[PDB]
This record gives sequence, C-alpha cells and structure tokens, in this order.
Amino acid sequence: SISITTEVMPVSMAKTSVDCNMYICGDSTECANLLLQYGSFCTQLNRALS
Amino acid sequence: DDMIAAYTAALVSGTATAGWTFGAGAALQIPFAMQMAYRFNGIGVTQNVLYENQKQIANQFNKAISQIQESLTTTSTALGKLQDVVNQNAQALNTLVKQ
Amino acid sequence: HVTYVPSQERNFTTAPAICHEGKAYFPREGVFVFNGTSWFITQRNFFSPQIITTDNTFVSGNCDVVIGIINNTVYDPL
Ligand SMILES: *[C@@H]1O[C@H](CO)[C@@H](O)[C@H](O)[C@H]1NC(C)=O
Ligand SMILES: *[C@@H]1O[C@H](CO)[C@@H](O)[C@H](O)[C@H]1NC(C)=O
Repeated sequence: SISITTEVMPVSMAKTSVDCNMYICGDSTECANLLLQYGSFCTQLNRALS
Repeated sequence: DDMIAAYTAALVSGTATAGWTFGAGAALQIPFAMQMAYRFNGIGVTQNVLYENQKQIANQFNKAISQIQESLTTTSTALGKLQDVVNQNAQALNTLVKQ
Repeated sequence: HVTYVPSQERNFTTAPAICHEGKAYFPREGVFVFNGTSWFITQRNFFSPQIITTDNTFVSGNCDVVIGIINNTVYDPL
C-alpha cells in the first residue's frame, strides 16, 4: 500500500522590540533623568532582542 | 594549539594511509588509488571510471587545494562564525565593568 | 549495542586490474590479492579467497592505460 503522512514543524516566531524609556517612564521628564543613572540596562536588552 | 594540531595531523595521516578502517577497528593499509576507487563505488560509479582517467582527477584535486589556499589569503568573513563568538565574549565583560 | 570487529590482519600484494588478452579485467565486489602462489579475488572484510572467473569480473578497455596492470589468466567455466 501507498501511504502519505503529514508532519508539522515550527520554524520561526514573532520578532518583537521595546522602547525602554517609554515602558518604564512614559512621558515624565524627572523619571527620564533618574533613568539616565541606570546606565547600560536598556542597551543590553535591545541588543538581545535584535 | 600544538596538541590540537598534532591531533589533526594524525587524523589526516591516518586517512591518507589507512582509509575508513581506523575508526571501526584497527588500521589497515591500502594504496590511495584503491581507496579512491572504493569511494567511487560508494557514490555509484564503477572502478574503471577512476582508473582510466586517474591523472585528470589528481590534477583537479591539486587545483582545488591550490584554489582554497588562495582564497584564504584574501578578505575576511570566511571565518566569521568564529570571530563573532570572540567579540561577544569580550563585549560582555566590558559591560560588567562599566556597570 | 552488539557490533562486529575485524581481528587478525594479514599482508598481501595487490593490483588494480589484470590483463588476460589485451583487455583490462576489474573485480565486481572485492580486491585482487596474491596468495604467494596464485592470484585470487576476495572480499575486504573477511579473507575468503575465490578463484578468478568471468562471473565475478567485468571487462573495460585495453591494457595500456591503467597504472599497475599485471598479466594473469581468467578462468572460464565454458
Ligand atoms: C606485514 O604485517 C605486519 C603486521 O601484521 C606489519 O607490521 C608489516 O609492516 C607488514 N609488512 C609490510 C612490508 O608492510
Ligand atoms: C595459498 O598459500 C598458502 C600458503 O602461502 C598455501 O598453503 C595454499 O596452498 C595456497 N593456495 C592454493 C590454492 O594453492
């Protein structure tokens, strides 16, 4: 007999990105100035997502 | 690096003088043309196709080796999967200092 | 895992092909070996010498191309 069988395999997922400043502080200026003192967290995070 | 170079030299020397045998059991000697004839049988071609035109096959092998060594003394991105790895490690440590 | 390992090797001298009457003869599955008195054909993994016949050998070309040709007789059951 001749039989055909199906097999499903995932290949990719969704590409995502985040604005660190907009998520943490929003529109606040004071929060942004306080966020500048937490250096090299947002860059290290965008690099992983990219 | 000298130990790894010794390992790969031993591996190439065993391949050139023994064949497929020094991975299954012990090493068994065989001439290189007969080894190449066996591999030609392996890909589905008879032994004569090697044996009447062995000289042009040897010439093509030598030319391909000489073309590889030319292309290595040329620009980058040939070894780009290795260099990238090195860069990543260094980059991580730099962050851990600036942090 | 149960596996097969070859055990005791032995030296022979060999040729790529033999020449009977102006024709090159190549083995089908095996190698030509020289026992010390006669030339046989044998499989690579086990030593079982077989007499060279027309059955286990095929013909291609003349005896003026292959490097390492030798002179020997090919038996025919006739
Ligand atoms: C004959 O076989 C032995 C091992 O069985 C090997 O050491 C020796 O080198 C062989 N003879 C030749 C001439 O290679
Ligand atoms: C093969 O060689 C062995 C020893 O070298 C000898 O005893 C034997 O008779 C030979 N085979 C034949 C068919 O003569």
